[PDB]
Amino acid sequence: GSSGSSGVEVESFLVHPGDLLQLRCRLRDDVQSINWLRDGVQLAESNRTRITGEEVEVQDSVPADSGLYACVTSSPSGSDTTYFSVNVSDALPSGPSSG
Repeated sequence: GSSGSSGVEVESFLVHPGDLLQLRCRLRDDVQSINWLRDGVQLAESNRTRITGEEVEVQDSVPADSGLYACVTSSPSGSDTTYFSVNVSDALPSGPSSG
């Protein structure tokens, strides 16, 4: 590994407990399949979470679902990978409600 800090693209994200966590996986023209991961583990869907293959959606996200998602596409020429740094927390720069 030669010197440098540029190896992969980690798409950063920010949400709160109750929002919709939507993600996207960069696919190719050769890609055949996709593998969703999270913190180094196979991702799963649920009443809230929804994996449409290359796009994930988690309704009413929470600070417990946050993490580093990684999508791996299986192609006859190799295998790409896309990371996504998510962060669910009530802490947001927007606060329309206050008194």
